[PDB]
Amino acid sequence: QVQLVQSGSELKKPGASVKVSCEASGYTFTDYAITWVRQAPGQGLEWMAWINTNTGNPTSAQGFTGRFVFSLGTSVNTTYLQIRSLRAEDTAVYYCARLRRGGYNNYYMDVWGTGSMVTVSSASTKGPSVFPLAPSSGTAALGCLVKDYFPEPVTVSWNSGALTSGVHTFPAVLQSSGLYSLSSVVTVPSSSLGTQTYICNVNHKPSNTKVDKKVEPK
Amino acid sequence: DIQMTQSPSSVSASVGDRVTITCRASQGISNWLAWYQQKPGKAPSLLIYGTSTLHRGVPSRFSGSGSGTDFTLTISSLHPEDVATYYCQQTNSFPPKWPFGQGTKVEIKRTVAAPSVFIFPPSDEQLKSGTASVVCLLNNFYPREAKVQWKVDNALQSGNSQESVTEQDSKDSTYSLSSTLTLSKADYEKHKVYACEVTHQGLSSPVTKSFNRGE
Amino acid sequence: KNEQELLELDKWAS
Repeated sequence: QVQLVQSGSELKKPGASVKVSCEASGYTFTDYAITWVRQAPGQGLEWMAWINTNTGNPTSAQGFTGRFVFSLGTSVNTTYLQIRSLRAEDTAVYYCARLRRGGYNNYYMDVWGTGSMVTVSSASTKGPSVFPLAPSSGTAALGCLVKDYFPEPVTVSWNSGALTSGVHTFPAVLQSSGLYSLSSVVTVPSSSLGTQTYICNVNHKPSNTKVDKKVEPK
Repeated sequence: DIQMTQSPSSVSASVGDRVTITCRASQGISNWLAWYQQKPGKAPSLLIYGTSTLHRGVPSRFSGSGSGTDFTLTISSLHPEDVATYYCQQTNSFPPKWPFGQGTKVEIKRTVAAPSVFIFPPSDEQLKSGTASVVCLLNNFYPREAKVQWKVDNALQSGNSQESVTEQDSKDSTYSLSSTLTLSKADYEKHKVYACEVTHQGLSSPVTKSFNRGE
Repeated sequence: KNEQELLELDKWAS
C-alpha cells in the first residue's frame, strides 16, 4: 500500500498561482523526505527540490527558488508545491517522489507519485464531445472519438475497465483550434457485435465532464 | 554548470539483444549514479541506485557499472516489456545540482507485420453539429514508418488530416496509428467516395479502404 | 529511520 497520491490536473492563467498536493500513504510521511521532479511535454526529467518533512526547509536547484514554494501543512501526511507567476514554461507534469540516502551524493527516488499535469493558459476549460466509431467492416474494430477538449488529460476505459485486451487509446493530438482530440479503439470478436454491448467511459476532470457512449453498428 | 551526457539518444535492438546505455558527467560529482525507467504514459520508476544495486523487483537483466564520470547501464536480454525511456542522474548535495541524463528511448526490432486497416465514417451525431471526422485505423503493425493518403472522390488530400501513433506495445512490439480526416459538413456532403490508401513495407502493394455515404 | 538528518549534514561537507 506504499504509494504517493498527488492532486489532479490544473488549468491556470498566466500570472496566476497553482498549489499541488502530495499525500503519503502506506508509510510514515515524516520518516523520509519528499522530492519534486518536473517533465515538460515531450521532454526529459528535470529535478526541482527536496523538502525535509520534519523541519520543512527546502533545497532547490537554482532555477526553482522564490517563484517556487515547497511547504509542509498542518496535515502530517502532505507536502505541497506552489508556482506563482505561472509562465508558459511551467506547463508540465510535476512528479512527487520519496527521497532515499544511499550515502553522500548517493541520493535516489524509490517511490514516485502518479504526477500532476499543470497547463498554463488564459483559455477556459472545455469538455470533449464523444462520438462512436461504429464497427462496420475474423475480428472487428470499434472506438470512441473524444474531440475538442482542453486542457489535457483525458482517461478512456471500456466497459468500466472490464475490457482491456485489444484496447488502443491513442495519444492526444493538438488541432488548429487549439483544442485536443484523441480516439480510443478496441478490437472484439466480429460475431459478438450483436450480442455484447461495448461502452467507452471518457472522463475529463478539469471540466468535470463524464460521458458513457455506447458503440454499436449503424 | 554540471550536466549528464547520455548516449545513445535512442536505440533499436532485437529481442534478446545486449543493450548498453552510457552516461558521462561533464565533471566528477560522485561515484554513485541512479538509473530510472519511464514506460509510456507512466511515471518513472527506480531501476538502479548506487551505480550497481538493483531496486527490488527489477529483473537481473538490468546491470549497473561505472565510477568517476563514466557509467553504463546494461540490459542482458531485451525483453518485450522493456520498452521505455531510461534516465540517469547524479546528485550533488552542497551545491544543489542533480542533473538528469537527456534520456535514451529503447524500442524493439521484430519481424515485419502488415497493418489491419479500418475506416470509420463520421457519426450522425457529429454531422448534426456541423463537422465530419473520418478515421483511418492501422492496427498492430511494425515498423512504425507508414504512409496514409486520404483520397476523396480520387482527389489526393493534404492539410486536413492528422495522425496519432501509440508507443510500441509491451507484448507484441507492434504499433497502432489513427489518421483523422476533419471536414466541414458541407464539404463532406459534397463528395461520395472517401478512402485512405495505406502504404507499408509489410504490404506487397498499397491497400485502400473506402466507403460511399449512406451505407 | 533517521535518514533525513544525514541529508542536511551532507551539505556541510566542505
